[PDB]
Amino acid sequence: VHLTPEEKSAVTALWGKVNVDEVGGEALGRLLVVYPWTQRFFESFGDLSTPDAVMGNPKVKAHGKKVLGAFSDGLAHLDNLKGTFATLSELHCDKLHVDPENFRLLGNVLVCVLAHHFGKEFTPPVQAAYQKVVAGVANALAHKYH
Amino acid sequence: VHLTPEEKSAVTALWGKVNVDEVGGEALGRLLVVYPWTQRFFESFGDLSTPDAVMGNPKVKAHGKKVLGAFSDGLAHLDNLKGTFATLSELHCDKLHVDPENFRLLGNVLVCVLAHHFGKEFTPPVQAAYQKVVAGVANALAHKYH
Amino acid sequence: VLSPADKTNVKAAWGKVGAHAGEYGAEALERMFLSFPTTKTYFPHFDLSHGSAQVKGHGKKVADALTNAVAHVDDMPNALSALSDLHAHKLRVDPVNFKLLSHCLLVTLAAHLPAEFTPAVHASLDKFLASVSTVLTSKYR
Amino acid sequence: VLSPADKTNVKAAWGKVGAHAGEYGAEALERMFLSFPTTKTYFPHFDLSHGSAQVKGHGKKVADALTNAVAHVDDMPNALSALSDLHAHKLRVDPVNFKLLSHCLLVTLAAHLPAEFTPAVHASLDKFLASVSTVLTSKYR
Ligand code: HEM
Ligand code: HEM
Ligand code: HEM
Ligand code: HEM
Ligand SMILES: *[C@@H]1CC(=O)N(CCC(=O)NC)C1=O
Ligand SMILES: *[C@H]1CC(=O)N(CCC(=O)NC)C1=O
Repeated sequence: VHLTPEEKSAVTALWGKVNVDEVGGEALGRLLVVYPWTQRFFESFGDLSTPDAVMGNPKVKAHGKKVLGAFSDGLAHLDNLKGTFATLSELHCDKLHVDPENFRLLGNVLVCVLAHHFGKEFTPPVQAAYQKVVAGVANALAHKYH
Repeated sequence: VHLTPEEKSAVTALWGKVNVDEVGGEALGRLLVVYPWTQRFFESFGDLSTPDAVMGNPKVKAHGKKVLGAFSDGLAHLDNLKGTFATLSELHCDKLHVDPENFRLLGNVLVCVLAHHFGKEFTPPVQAAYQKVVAGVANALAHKYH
Repeated sequence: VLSPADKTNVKAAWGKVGAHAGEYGAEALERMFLSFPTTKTYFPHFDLSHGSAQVKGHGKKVADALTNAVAHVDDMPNALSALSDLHAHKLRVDPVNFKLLSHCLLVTLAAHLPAEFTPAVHASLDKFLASVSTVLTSKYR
Repeated sequence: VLSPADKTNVKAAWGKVGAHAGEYGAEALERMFLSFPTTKTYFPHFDLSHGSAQVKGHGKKVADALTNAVAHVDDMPNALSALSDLHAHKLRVDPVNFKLLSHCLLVTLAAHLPAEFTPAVHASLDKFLASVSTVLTSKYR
């Protein structure tokens, strides 16, 4: 995907502010609460019995750091998203059997998390730049599905 | 797109039996009837107010032949759909502003038309091969939207 | 919420399917599993091979639920109410998969009922199956 | 038909939005037009400039319909029924665009409701907007 210079700058400045220990768990926890069919894939993460249990779940926190790390890797490789998610695409398609529509949903949940945490700073232009990033990530993770 | 060689063979053999003057017209007319928001893009084609009106509309039939011709181009270039559909991708995105979700719908309608035309010959394996093709054509037409 | 028109076409098409409804349900499942293999993981205790007795038996249950939905077309929420709880709460079926099976049901009907599968009837069957899917996903609102 | 929990969560959230609903509807439209430029072709002879008085006028109409639907959650098909014939027949609004606007409404609410936009309230607002979108697309079903 191609961000304007304005857009790359905006994305990077906000991402600098992002808590890499927490925002991924917040996004994954909200996916599980908001779209509860997604819990089918994470039942081995243990207690998903209430929204607070999901958000406090240690496996959700831990795995969220890795999901956010994959987004940070993608932000550093906007030019080459297919290679930055090549085997992750195969993992989701062949081993996990995740429908790629859910990659769009997780991207949109992450956008809602950035809006919640950053408030008025997550301006319409900043959002538009992040929508290109999370679409680019979702398309890269869907590569092995087509 | 990744058809196996057997899937490419199955797709090519059936496509040889496709009536180039009629199937694109059938598929476009069923898109317009089944998903009526799509009529917004064909407001100059004349009366689309009943199924019979759509299926007998000469501009629908004429346009459908061009659409089927583009699928024929995709089937002759299955290892380079991105390049094959680059121009049409720009056209749909810049000048028509068609949401790419509709590319998936038209591909599914075409699959229903092939089933209607070939009966038991359109077996579950043949359909599975054609789903890979229409997903790859839609993906390729979506490229310039990203 | 189907229009008057839509109910007439659905009853006519499903009428001609007749005693084949189970067979067509089983074929639609087979088409789904082959076309969209992500869907196989919902049936881990099944033989999913061509002509599986278990897929034939499951096709009958799907077909019976659709037959019941056609008979209860004006009150589909109540006629499928337990099924929504099963699919959403217990099975956690991804909403996308209802679109996939619906598409595979339309393909099966087009392959077997060329005369009945007119553009009008196709549009009506799509609206009938989306409505069935909206009920089965309704514990996702 | 939202669950009791969802109805209570939506009313709580919408109460906090209060007199700002029109403001947030305009911002959500602005966000949609910039993030998803295909949506602009439904407003071909509108002023879509940042802070457009016209987009404010429209944002009011959208926010008012949502506020009315919050007050009529157990009878939303009836309360929005007007808008559904409009958006289907006259406007031919692509069902995907309802998902785009709904997402931009959630982003707007998140950016303005730091305390209220909890995971459970987010889930309920998503179900609420999806329910609105279903009524407004019902002439396709
Ligand atoms: C779209 C962005 C996504 C990204 C960047 C992503 C990233 C990852 C990564 C990096 C792993 C490997 C974890 C590890 O082995 O340490 C993984 C595993 C996994 N992902 Fe995703 N994923 C995404 C979306 C999804 C979605 C939407 C679902 C399901 C709804 C999903 C389900 C899973 C599951 C079940 C695992 C295995 C976790 C386990 O049991 O250890 N992912 N993903
Ligand atoms: C997914 C496969 C599709 C293919 C292969 C395709 C192909 C084409 C082609 C080849 C043309 C140029 C026709 C010419 O030479 O005059 C065209 C034009 C167009 N396409 Fe598509 N198309 C697809 C999907 C769609 C969809 C889903 C829509 C709308 C819902 C759409 C709307 C149009 C429109 C409005 C034009 C201009 C027609 C005119 O006014 O002459 N296309 N498309
Ligand atoms: C038209 C849509 C559908 C209908 C009418 C339908 C109907 C049914 C019925 C009647 C049952 C059996 C309930 C019982 O005997 O107590 C059932 C079970 C089930 N359905 Fe569906 N269903 C549909 C869509 C789906 C989809 C899309 C999936 C997954 C891709 C799915 C997965 C299942 C599973 C896993 C079972 C349990 C099977 C078992 O272990 O016996 N269904 N469905
Ligand atoms: C929550 C979703 C929505 C709500 C609550 C909503 C509500 C409304 C309302 C109240 C009106 C004005 C009715 C009147 O003029 O008397 C309207 C008009 C309109 N809506 Fe929607 N709408 C929604 C979604 C959409 C979407 C997604 C689109 C397009 C992407 C859209 C496009 C329009 C257009 C183009 C008009 C007419 C404006 C004009 O040309 O005058 N709406 N909507
Ligand atoms: C073709 C049509 C369109 O919208 N675009 C823009 C693609 C984009 O969003 N790039 C950042 C085209 O170039
Ligand atoms: C479906 C999911 C997946 O991983 N792939 C790519 C390679 C593969 O293992 N296919 C048999 C798909 O095509």
